Amino acid sequence: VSLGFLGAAGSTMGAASMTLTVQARNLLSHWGIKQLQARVLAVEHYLRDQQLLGIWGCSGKLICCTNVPWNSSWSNRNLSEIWDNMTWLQWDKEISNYTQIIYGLLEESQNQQEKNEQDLLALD
Amino acid sequence: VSLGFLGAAGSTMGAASMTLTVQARNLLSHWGIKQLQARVLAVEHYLRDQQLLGIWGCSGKLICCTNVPWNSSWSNRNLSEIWDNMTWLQWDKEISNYTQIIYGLLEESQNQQEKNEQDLLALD
Amino acid sequence: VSLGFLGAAGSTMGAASMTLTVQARNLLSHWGIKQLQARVLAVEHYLRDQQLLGIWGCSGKLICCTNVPWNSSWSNRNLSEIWDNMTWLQWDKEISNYTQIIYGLLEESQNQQEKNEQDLLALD
Amino acid sequence: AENLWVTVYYGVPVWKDAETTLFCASDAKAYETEKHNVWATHACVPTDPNPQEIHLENVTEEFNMWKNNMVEQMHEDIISLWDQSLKPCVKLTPLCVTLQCTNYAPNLLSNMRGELKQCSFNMTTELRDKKQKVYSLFYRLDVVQINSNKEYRLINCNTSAITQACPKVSFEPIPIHYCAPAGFAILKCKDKKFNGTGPCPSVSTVQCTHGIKPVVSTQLLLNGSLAEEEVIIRSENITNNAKNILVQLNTPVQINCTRPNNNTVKSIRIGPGQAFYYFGDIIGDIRMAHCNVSKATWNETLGKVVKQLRKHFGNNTIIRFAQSSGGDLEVTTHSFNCGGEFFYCNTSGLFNSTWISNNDSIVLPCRIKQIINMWQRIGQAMYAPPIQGVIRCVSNITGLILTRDGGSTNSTTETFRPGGGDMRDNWRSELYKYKVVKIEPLGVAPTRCKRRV
Amino acid sequence: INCTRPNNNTVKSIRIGPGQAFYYFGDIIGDIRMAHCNVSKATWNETLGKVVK
Ligand SMILES: *[C@@H]1O[C@H](CO)[C@@H](O[C@@H]2O[C@H](CO)[C@@H](O[C@@H]3O[C@H](CO[C@H]4O[C@H](CO)[C@@H](O)[C@H](O)[C@@H]4O)[C@@H](O)[C@H](O[C@H]4O[C@H](CO)[C@@H](O)[C@H](O)[C@@H]4O)[C@@H]3O)[C@H](O)[C@H]2NC(C)=O)[C@H](O)[C@H]1NC(C)=O
Ligand SMILES: *[C@@H]1O[C@H](CO)[C@@H](O[C@@H]2O[C@H](CO)[C@@H](O[C@@H]3O[C@H](CO)[C@@H](O)[C@H](O)[C@@H]3O)[C@H](O)[C@H]2NC(C)=O)[C@H](O)[C@H]1NC(C)=O
Ligand SMILES: *[C@@H]1O[C@H](CO)[C@@H](O[C@@H]2O[C@H](CO)[C@@H](O[C@@H]3O[C@H](CO)[C@@H](O)[C@H](O)[C@@H]3O)[C@H](O)[C@H]2NC(C)=O)[C@H](O)[C@H]1NC(C)=O
Ligand SMILES: *[C@@H]1O[C@H](CO)[C@@H](O[C@@H]2O[C@H](CO)[C@@H](O)[C@H](O)[C@H]2NC(C)=O)[C@H](O)[C@H]1NC(C)=O
Ligand SMILES: *[C@@H]1O[C@H](CO)[C@@H](O[C@@H]2O[C@H](CO)[C@@H](O)[C@H](O)[C@H]2NC(C)=O)[C@H](O)[C@H]1NC(C)=O
Ligand SMILES: *[C@@H]1O[C@H](CO)[C@@H](O[C@@H]2O[C@H](CO)[C@@H](O)[C@H](O)[C@H]2NC(C)=O)[C@H](O)[C@H]1NC(C)=O
Ligand SMILES: *[C@@H]1O[C@H](CO)[C@@H](O[C@@H]2O[C@H](CO)[C@@H](O)[C@H](O)[C@H]2NC(C)=O)[C@H](O)[C@H]1NC(C)=O
Ligand SMILES: *[C@@H]1O[C@H](CO)[C@@H](O[C@@H]2O[C@H](CO)[C@@H](O)[C@H](O)[C@H]2NC(C)=O)[C@H](O)[C@H]1NC(C)=O
Ligand SMILES: *[C@@H]1O[C@H](CO)[C@@H](O)[C@H](O)[C@H]1NC(C)=O
Ligand SMILES: *[C@@H]1O[C@H](CO)[C@@H](O)[C@H](O)[C@H]1NC(C)=O
Ligand SMILES: *[C@@H]1O[C@H](CO)[C@@H](O)[C@H](O)[C@H]1NC(C)=O
Ligand SMILES: *[C@@H]1O[C@H](CO)[C@@H](O)[C@H](O)[C@H]1NC(C)=O
Ligand SMILES: *[C@@H]1O[C@H](CO)[C@@H](O)[C@H](O)[C@H]1NC(C)=O
Ligand SMILES: *[C@@H]1O[C@H](CO)[C@@H](O)[C@H](O)[C@H]1NC(C)=O
Ligand SMILES: *[C@@H]1O[C@H](CO)[C@@H](O)[C@H](O)[C@H]1NC(C)=O
Ligand SMILES: *[C@@H]1O[C@H](CO)[C@@H](O)[C@H](O)[C@H]1NC(C)=O
Ligand SMILES: *[C@@H]1O[C@H](CO)[C@@H](O)[C@H](O)[C@H]1NC(C)=O
Ligand SMILES: *[C@@H]1O[C@H](CO)[C@@H](O)[C@H](O)[C@H]1NC(C)=O
Ligand SMILES: *[C@@H]1O[C@H](CO)[C@@H](O)[C@H](O)[C@H]1NC(C)=O
Ligand SMILES: *[C@@H]1O[C@H](CO)[C@@H](O)[C@H](O)[C@H]1NC(C)=O
Ligand SMILES: *[C@@H]1O[C@H](CO)[C@@H](O)[C@H](O)[C@H]1NC(C)=O
Ligand SMILES: *[C@@H]1O[C@H](CO)[C@@H](O)[C@H](O)[C@H]1NC(C)=O
Ligand SMILES: *[C@@H]1O[C@H](CO)[C@@H](O)[C@H](O)[C@H]1NC(C)=O
Ligand SMILES: *[C@@H]1O[C@H](CO)[C@@H](O)[C@H](O)[C@H]1NC(C)=O
Ligand SMILES: *[C@@H]1O[C@H](CO)[C@@H](O)[C@H](O)[C@H]1NC(C)=O
Ligand SMILES: *[C@@H]1O[C@H](CO)[C@@H](O)[C@H](O)[C@H]1NC(C)=O
Ligand SMILES: *[C@@H]1O[C@H](CO)[C@@H](O)[C@H](O)[C@H]1NC(C)=O
Ligand SMILES: *[C@@H]1O[C@H](CO)[C@@H](O)[C@H](O)[C@H]1NC(C)=O
Repeated sequence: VSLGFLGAAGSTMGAASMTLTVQARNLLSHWGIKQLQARVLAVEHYLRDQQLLGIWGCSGKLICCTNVPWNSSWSNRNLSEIWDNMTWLQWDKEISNYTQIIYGLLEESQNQQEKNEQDLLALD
Repeated sequence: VSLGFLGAAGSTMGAASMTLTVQARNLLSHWGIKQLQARVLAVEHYLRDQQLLGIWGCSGKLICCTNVPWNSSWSNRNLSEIWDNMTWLQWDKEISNYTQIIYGLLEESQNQQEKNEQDLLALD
Repeated sequence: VSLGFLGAAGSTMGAASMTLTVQARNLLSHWGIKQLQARVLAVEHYLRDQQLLGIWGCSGKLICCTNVPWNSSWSNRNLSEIWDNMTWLQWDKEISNYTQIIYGLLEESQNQQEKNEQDLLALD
Repeated sequence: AENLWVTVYYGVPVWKDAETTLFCASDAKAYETEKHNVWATHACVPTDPNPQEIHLENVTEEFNMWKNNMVEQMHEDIISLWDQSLKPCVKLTPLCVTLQCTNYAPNLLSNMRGELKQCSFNMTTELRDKKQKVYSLFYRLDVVQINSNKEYRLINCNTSAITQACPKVSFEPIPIHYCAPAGFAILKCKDKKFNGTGPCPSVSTVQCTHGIKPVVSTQLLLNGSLAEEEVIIRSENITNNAKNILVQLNTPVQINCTRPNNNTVKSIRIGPGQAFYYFGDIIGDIRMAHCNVSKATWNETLGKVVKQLRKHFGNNTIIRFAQSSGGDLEVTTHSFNCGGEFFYCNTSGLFNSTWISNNDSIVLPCRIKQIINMWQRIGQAMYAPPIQGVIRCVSNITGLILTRDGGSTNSTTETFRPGGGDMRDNWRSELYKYKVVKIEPLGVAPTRCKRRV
Repeated sequence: INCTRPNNNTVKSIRIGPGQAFYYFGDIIGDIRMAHCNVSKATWNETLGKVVK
């Protein structure tokens, strides 16, 4: 059954992780100027992270992997209970003072090395 | 020779199918507000189906295949004459009361299964 | 060290070629109408060449190769010194009366043939 | 193999110039104090704490002022800013009615033996069938007669309408930054000496420049941004007298300007709902408005500028200064704003010197008006109400404008005098090192190798 | 078609004030012929015979 928009946000990971399409299917769904300010704002937030996803070697892939390993000074919780006993609202506040180190180290790890090796493996 | 914009729309499939680039090359080509309402409308229609194409496992590929087979209750015409004796204007009115079943069944067929198997084949 | 935005524009190719991410990271970073004319202009220039990149078989790949060879009537300088003794400001004025022949011949060389052979190699 | 193929790159720095629109952004505190209302800096997308600046390397560029599109963009919006701040506050047509009067009595008992004109007329009340008698004051620079007590009129009721100033809005300038949208860049080069045009060795880019305070002044730039360690001259076509002369300096000099007579006000009602303010009565002595200046420093910087100015006019020639010529007053005097009023100072006590090639205070007189034909426009005019209290303002003199004379060939020891009367060049004085440009990310070049199918 | 006005004018301008320059009819000098239009006769017959067919 289709649970709907923002459905299992109180649930755990594996329930919420399997249904991710509907967040995109609702994402872009005198009194003329204030309406027009909304549509230019809505197109701005969508188009911003889109290329910020696209710079990370993931163009339209909703779920994708990468190359950089995990520095264990970030978290210490090993594998199982983080997929089984927390929520994303619990997760995102917990790792908040890391993301600026994450995003910059993410992008150059693939899309400097993995294109230069691509320019050297497709070379010969 | 370049036939031009909306060129072979009266022709058949195989003539029209081979030239598809020019529809994209023309797609985004007091009296300030009404001009400005046009450009925000033009960017809205283009950006809408773009991600709706991108959710279907086809990011920038103009022509792409997929996984789901054809339910033969949809059409009965087998292969040859539909590529040889109809137009797209003839085609699109003929299959109109199907598309809502098509689009939803299309997207989860790849981009639920084909990413989860991707998360299991790249697993081991 | 991070050289910064528009950093090595006076330098040579190989220094400038290795750092290309920061040009994208800065690319989208009564008095309400004239501000609003700016944001609709900024979204227009970005979205224009984006699909013009996307039509060339390169969706989100920052650096990508292609199929068409080089007609030697364009330049005569062989390989080494063009990567070693000129700037992009020197380069772009030098090849200016070519680009309309370049772009059209580029796009049909891949994305007519390389999809039709794709529709014939994935056929059998 | 030894054939070469092509590849495509995205986002490589090149630029070719163009022009687009701009926007403004400046706040740190000024909306919180605000005096409840200010001339219209109201939302303006408040600025960033730490601006960005990247030094560049191995780059030259041609630079030309006098052709920048940005100065007309600062010209057009302030005009549209000024009237829009002035329009929805209250109109007055019915004031310019006939009137008769003579001067005030201790006008002859002062240093200022001039013009006060204690005056009176009939004015409509809130009710349409009632008139009333008033008594007020007006300077002779705001009244003129028709050709018995010879009846008078306001200066240009014969040309256009008059609208009074809105009582709570301030006129004091707030620094403003001007910032370019995405896909664009602003270039400034940071050389110390910069003689107007030509190439510049060391450049840099910033999204948006330092603050500019849009002061409205003639013949002397005040609260302007200061130069570097050495005085400079700027022009178009020296030894062709049609244009003007701009000079910027390094040592700022003080100026103090006051208005002694605090001269309390009254207010009646035109009605319905037109609270008109007018000049009341004065109590105390009368001293006309004036300004002081440090004498020896003014000698020092004038001796400083004449050593720099000589290089563009030979070696053994003689330079003499003179006062303004004439015509309208608005090119002659030094006009400016202070505290919401407009002074007109004669400045003849400065440019009175010759120069041979080998603790005192100058008191200059000043006068005030109450009707302004600002921005050289004819078709509207504004009325300013007087303000109580004693006003007093200090500023830095930074930048004077100059104009040559006629004469003959390079022998007869040419002279100078101030003037100008325009406002665009004052913004050209402080936007000298900026220009717009557009990036272009798309590029294409041949590589060595091939592509997998 | 040709259409003219023979009796041109001279005009005057009075000020309503403040700043309302009103314009109005001055005086006329010369003969008086009212406004009219000429038209080619036989062609007008020809197209009217054309349209009725
Ligand atoms: C060039 O640059 C100079 C340097 O800043 C400017 O000179 C200043 O101009 C401002 C604008 O008028 C002056 O501000 C005025 O200050 C007077 C003194 O106020 C002091 O004391 C009060 C307490 O009584 C404090 O609250 C205040 O912060 C000051 O410390 C005031 O009398 C004036 O008050 C008026 O405005 C306020 C608020 O709107 C009202 O409450 C008053 O009733 C009255 O309406 C005014 O605030 C300032 O003193 C000037 N000097 C300096 C050193 O800053 C020039 O204006 C500028 N431009 C030009 C063209 O020269
Ligand atoms: C001063 O104004 C002009 C316009 O920008 C520039 O210089 C002047 O141009 C005129 C017109 O070309 C010159 O006249 C010339 O005279 C010779 C006679 O020898 C004649 O053969 C030419 O055909 C032409 O008519 C004039 O000499 C020249 N200079 C001056 C001083 O008027 C110049 O850009 C401006 N600035 C300066 C500093 O001169
Ligand atoms: C439209 O048709 C009328 C005819 O109905 C034309 O009017 C004719 O115009 C000419 C030119 O002005 C007149 O001739 C003039 O006669 C005087 C007499 O002294 C002479 O001095 C002038 O030099 C000139 O020859 C003519 O009398 C007049 N006829 C009539 C019946 O009005 C008219 O010109 C046509 N065209 C337009 C644009 O009106
Ligand atoms: C409107 O009033 C002004 C008052 O300034 C008139 O200007 C005067 O014009 C006469 C014409 O010779 C001069 O002699 C006076 O010297 C001018 N006055 C001043 C104070 O200089 C002006 O003519 C009037 N009319 C218009 C249409 O502006
Ligand atoms: C601005 O100053 C520069 C710096 O000196 C001047 O450039 C050179 O000046 C010397 C002075 O003898 C000349 O010999 C050179 O020919 C100049 N270099 C050039 C023109 O490339 C420049 O002339 C000054 N320009 C102005 C307008 O004052
Ligand atoms: C500007 O200079 C004048 C001097 O001309 C100063 O005026 C003096 O002020 C004091 C203060 O009461 C008087 O005792 C003197 O008699 C004044 N001198 C004259 C000649 O009138 C004035 O104070 C200076 N400063 C300002 C801000 O105006
Ligand atoms: C500025 O002050 C000077 C100094 O008096 C004034 O110059 C006078 O002008 C009149 C009229 O031309 C002459 O008769 C006087 O001889 C001049 N005085 C001197 C000392 O030469 C000048 O008019 C004033 N300017 C303004 C705009 O008021
Ligand atoms: C109709 O137009 C004519 C144009 O010639 C006007 O006549 C001229 O008016 C000027 C005014 O300065 C005189 O100098 C000419 O001598 C006139 N030319 C003539 C009379 O042939 C004529 O005034 C206009 N008609 C009216 C009614 O004003
Ligand atoms: C709600 O929370 C309880 C807590 O264990 C859980 O068992 C249950 O499955 C949750 N239900 C939904 C619909 O999220
Ligand atoms: C993890 O990050 C810290 C800095 O907080 C660094 O010192 C350490 O070397 C990093 N470890 C790895 C394995 O990257
Ligand atoms: C880590 O492994 C231990 C094994 O003893 C387990 O008890 C614990 O729950 C695990 N932690 C997480 C976050 O899964
Ligand atoms: C964590 O984030 C909060 C957000 O306000 C910040 O105030 C705090 O300093 C951060 N702690 C760090 C960076 O150690
Ligand atoms: C085709 O669709 C019908 C519903 O209209 C369904 O009953 C049938 O099972 C479908 N067949 C296949 C092969 O999917
Ligand atoms: C289906 O195949 C038959 C073979 O007899 C052919 O006659 C018919 O045209 C085909 N239909 C289509 C739609 O190609
Ligand atoms: C087919 O589409 C039309 C469109 O108006 C609709 O009215 C009709 O009911 C549809 N038929 C179906 C769903 O069987
Ligand atoms: C190169 O271009 C010219 C036209 O300018 C053409 O005649 C020639 O055949 C081309 N050569 C190749 C190898 O494509
Ligand atoms: C071409 O090769 C020759 C080899 O002699 C070399 O001297 C020259 O620099 C090369 N040209 C370029 C553009 O690299
Ligand atoms: C090269 O480009 C310039 C750009 O203005 C153009 O004027 C010129 O004709 C071009 N030369 C060619 C196409 O040979
Ligand atoms: C600037 O030019 C010099 C001169 O060849 C060069 O050696 C240097 O690498 C260039 N680039 C810099 C300083 O980034
Ligand atoms: C005001 O109106 C009265 C009414 O008669 C008249 O006597 C008087 O002279 C007028 N005064 C002025 C200054 O117009
Ligand atoms: C001038 O200022 C004094 C300061 O106390 C004030 O009392 C007086 O009313 C003011 N006005 C005059 C003297 O007209
Ligand atoms: C101007 O007034 C200020 C006020 O503090 C004073 O310090 C300065 O000395 C004065 N300058 C002159 C020239 O009077
Ligand atoms: C300025 O000072 C110099 C001395 O450096 C003196 O010769 C000259 O007369 C002075 N001029 C004035 C106007 O004070
Ligand atoms: C004029 O005097 C200055 C002062 O030393 C000198 O540098 C310059 O060379 C002189 N002008 C000429 C043409 O010699
Ligand atoms: C101008 O200079 C002359 C000569 O020094 C002097 O007599 C005259 O008083 C001066 N005028 C002014 C207004 O300073
Ligand atoms: C006037 O110049 C002095 C010199 O440093 C400076 O401190 C002061 O801030 C300047 N005045 C203004 C209003 O900027
Ligand atoms: C109308 O006037 C024009 C003016 O050149 C003339 O050529 C034409 O013959 C006239 N037509 C008639 C019908 O008078
Ligand atoms: C029009 O011309 C026809 C000749 O074709 C003639 O018979 C008829 O009487 C004319 N009518 C008029 C109104 O001139």
